[PDB]
Amino acid sequence: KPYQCDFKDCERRFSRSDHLKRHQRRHTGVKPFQCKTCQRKFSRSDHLKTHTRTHTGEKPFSCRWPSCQKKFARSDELVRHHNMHQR
DNA sequence: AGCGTGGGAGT
DNA sequence: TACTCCCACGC
Ligand SMILES: [Zn+2]
Ligand SMILES: [Zn+2]
Ligand SMILES: [Zn+2]
Repeated sequence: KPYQCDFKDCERRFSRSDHLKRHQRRHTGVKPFQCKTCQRKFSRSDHLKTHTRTHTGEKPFSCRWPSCQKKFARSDELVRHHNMHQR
């Protein structure tokens, strides 16, 4: 992992330069990505994308359990729900 | 429950 | 560099 973070007291290292640059927004507070509906800004474009569903109500992730109609905005919410049904 | 926001990864 | 994804932790 040659891409080391030189910020004060940070010991993180990464194998990819883009992982380091993304990480460094934690230290600087930079939030490049802005929601066009509510104007909130975010550190990461993928988190802007899932945030925008709070406004649209879209829930593309459907439970696969027979006779369950529950749906979710994000994949990990569905993971948690499937775990709940039986594990 | 719903969602902010990291790391690691694939493309 | 760009993008999103899964997985994860946390509140
Ligand atoms: Zn750092
Ligand atoms: Zn918004
Ligand atoms: Zn279900």
